[PDB]
Amino acid sequence: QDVVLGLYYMTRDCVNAKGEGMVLTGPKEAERLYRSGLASLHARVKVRIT
Amino acid sequence: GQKVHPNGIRLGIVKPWNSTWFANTKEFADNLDSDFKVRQYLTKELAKASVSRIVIERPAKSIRVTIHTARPGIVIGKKGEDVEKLRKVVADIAGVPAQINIAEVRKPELDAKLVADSITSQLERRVMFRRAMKRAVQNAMRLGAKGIKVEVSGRLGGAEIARTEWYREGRVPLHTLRADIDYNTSEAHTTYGVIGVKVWIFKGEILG
Amino acid sequence: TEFLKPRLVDIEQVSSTHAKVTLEPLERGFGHTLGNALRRILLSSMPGCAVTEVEIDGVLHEYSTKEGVQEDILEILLNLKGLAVRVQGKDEVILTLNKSGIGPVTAADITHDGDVEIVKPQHVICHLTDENASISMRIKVQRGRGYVPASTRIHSEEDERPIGRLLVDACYSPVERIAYNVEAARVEQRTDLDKLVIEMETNGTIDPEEAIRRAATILAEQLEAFVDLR
Amino acid sequence: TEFLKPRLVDIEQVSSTHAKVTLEPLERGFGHTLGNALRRILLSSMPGCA
Amino acid sequence: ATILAEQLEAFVD
Amino acid sequence: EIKELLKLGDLPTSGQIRLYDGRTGEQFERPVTVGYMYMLKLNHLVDDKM
Amino acid sequence: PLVGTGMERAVAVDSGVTAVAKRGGVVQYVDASRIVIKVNEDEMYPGEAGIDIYNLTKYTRSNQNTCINQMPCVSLGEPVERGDVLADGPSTDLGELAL
Amino acid sequence: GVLKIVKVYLAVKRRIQPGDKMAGRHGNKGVISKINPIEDMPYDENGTPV
Amino acid sequence: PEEITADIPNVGEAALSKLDESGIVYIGAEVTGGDILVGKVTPKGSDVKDSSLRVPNGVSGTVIDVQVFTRDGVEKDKRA
Amino acid sequence: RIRIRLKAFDHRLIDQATAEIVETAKRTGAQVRGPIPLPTRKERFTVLISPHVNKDARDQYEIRTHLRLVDIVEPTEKTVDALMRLDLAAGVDVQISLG
Repeated sequence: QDVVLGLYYMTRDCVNAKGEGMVLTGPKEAERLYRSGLASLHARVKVRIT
Repeated sequence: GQKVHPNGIRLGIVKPWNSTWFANTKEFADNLDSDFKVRQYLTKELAKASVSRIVIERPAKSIRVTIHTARPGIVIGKKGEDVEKLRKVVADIAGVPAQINIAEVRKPELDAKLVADSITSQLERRVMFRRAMKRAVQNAMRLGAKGIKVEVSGRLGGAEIARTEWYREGRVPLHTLRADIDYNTSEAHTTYGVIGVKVWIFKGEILG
Repeated sequence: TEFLKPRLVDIEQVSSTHAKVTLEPLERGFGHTLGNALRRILLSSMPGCAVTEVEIDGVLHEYSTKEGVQEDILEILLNLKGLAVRVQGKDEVILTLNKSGIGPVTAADITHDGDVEIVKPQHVICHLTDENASISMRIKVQRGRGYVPASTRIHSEEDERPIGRLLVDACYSPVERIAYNVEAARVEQRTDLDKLVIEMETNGTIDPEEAIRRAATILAEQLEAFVDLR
Repeated sequence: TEFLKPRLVDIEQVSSTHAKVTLEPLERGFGHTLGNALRRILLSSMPGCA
Repeated sequence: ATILAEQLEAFVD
Repeated sequence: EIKELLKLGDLPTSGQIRLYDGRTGEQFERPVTVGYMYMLKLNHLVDDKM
Repeated sequence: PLVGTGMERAVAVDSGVTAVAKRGGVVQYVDASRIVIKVNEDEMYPGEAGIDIYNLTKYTRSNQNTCINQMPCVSLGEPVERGDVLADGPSTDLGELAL
Repeated sequence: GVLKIVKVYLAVKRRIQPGDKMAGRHGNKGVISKINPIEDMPYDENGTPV
Repeated sequence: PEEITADIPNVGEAALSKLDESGIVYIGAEVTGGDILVGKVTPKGSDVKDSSLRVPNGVSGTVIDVQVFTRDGVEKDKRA
Repeated sequence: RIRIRLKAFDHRLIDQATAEIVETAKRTGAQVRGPIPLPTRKERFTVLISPHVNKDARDQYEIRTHLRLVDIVEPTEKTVDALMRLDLAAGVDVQISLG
């Protein structure tokens, strides 16, 4: 119950947030942009995943 | 009378004093007398209660007694009923405001005086002295004494010719000043005469 | 490395207890780091003196009642647990409270020594109603940190104490509430600097610059394990 | 009023660009203090060039 | 660690 | 009347205050509900069951 | 309870765990042992001059091993009326009901 | 009949601990899980922990 | 009959403690589990035993009250 | 000026007392003179240790009374009074004397 709420709030999206439509060189700097305070947890973004 | 008193030789180093006050030559003797009185009274009273050490300490015209006993419950009785009673009598004896504290003696088998007392009691109620001695020694050892010695003397088993017998176990260094040697004595007033019981209990060496 | 260093520039006392303090200047982003670290340390690990053992005369246990008073003995122990003492020299002192007569027993009636300071002269303890009633308690004030309770202090105590001494729980920490704010600093040539406005709320016994200095030393000596060894 | 200093017990070097600094023991509620302080400094304040 | 220690180096004992 | 009483006190009308985290010092997104509930201790204590 | 229903008063009075005053008046408040209430003259009988002495039940065993205890919630020299409460029982606060 | 009749009344004082049961008035049962420190609590911007 | 005496057997200077010289817990105290409250043991039951009602396992507390309407005789030489 | 004469049998205890006194002085007032050690009195005693007769058999005891002279140069309002509530450890006879 708690963990599906944490995931459903995490992997979602909104039509404008901090860092809308910026491009990221990996998931590591995705978490670094979430922690430093430069993007939001749900902000649509092109990443490069492997 | 060969040996030095083990407490007495160590008062400056590892053992402390019982009466702990300052007084000028004027009031000192009187103070001593008072101490003697109060202590005597306490012994008389708390015979059935296992009492090891009465520590008197008088600051500012007011006497602070500290009774070290194995069972506080019998000395205290009901909470602040017996202690209170004791206090006023102590005060009377002294002629000043009294204050009784009661320290609880952890491990009465390792306290020497208590052991001695027990032995004396046993002797009085007509047990085999030797068996009592053994018990005393064994118990202490079990409890974690680095060593113990006990000695009993005179009219043993009501025999006409008096003698002394003693049991040591572990190590009991008396010449070593830094050794915590709890020494104490007692006297069994039996039907055949007095039987004196000495007991040395070596807790361990102090390093400073 | 173009960093700077902060200083305690202005220390305003809003009252004797509630008192703010600035910090200036902090670098960019450091404000929430130092503020949260000083908050955690200043709430967990400060030394303050508190009541530990209470000794009332003519008492058996803490669940009895007494002659001539309002609050019962558990109420007296709670009102003594709230006390705020500030010793200077020793680390373990014994106070004395003696009072007779009809009226409330404030904290200002304790016969103080020289190096103890009771900073709440309106802290009520008892409400003596009979004029023939008396109360003579002897408090014991240790000094530590954190929270050490009666159950753990039931066997921890080594010094064989006599029976009749009521054991009160020890709330040692004199900090109760702390908030920090990261404003915009007014630097005449820099715009990317900030100030930290720590808003403490003490027990009255602790001096805020001394508390901040001690928390800073705690943090630096904790980080020395990272600095020196690897 | 004396505090527990730790010993740095482990550097499990997984690769040349990987580490895991196992570190014990600290006072109750100090691991989060040290970890969060180091994490925010390492994210948004450590100097370097790119 | 030395960045934070030199940052806090001012008001210590 | 709950909203009007929350306006007499200086509290926010929604009943919800923004709360920071004691661990990380940073704001919880999406403000949370804080209030006073009258909580009771039932007599099913754990050191009568262990 | 900050959010109650107002039925706390009737439950805390009507269950006999609080020492509700029988006859109104003032107070003498020895109280260490008992609340002593001087009675106003209108509620007071001609003979049997009379002042009401309430017994407070201190720390004792309930049927569920909890502690039933009464504490006086009136001071010394304070007017009380008939039906008013004097001693707060277990789980009561000034005559209300504090579970 | 009965000869020696000694009744002794102990009084334990139980505090609260991980494992007790608390509940509100609405049916919200709970077993109190973690007894947190004051610092780790969610504090609002005024400073008071919850 | 069984007996109310502190002169508790086999068990040593760990019986006579939270009690008086004539037996029974001495009131108040910080008693826990495995303590002794009322020395209550008989001879012929080198054939003595320990029925002395003790404190149950896991509980602590303070003796708040001791009631005794015992077999007309409970007294020692005089508390009764 | 307040001269203070500390006297005791235990030296460590005396030292402790002296320090405490200094502390008491120094917070309230200013310019405490200092803890000056005077000569110790070594009052000796010889006694015969036999119950009856053996004269060369002897114990030689002594009582070492230590002296500490603490002086306070400026008696303020706050300072002098501070000692009233501030009693020292037992077995240490103090002797304050202003002027």
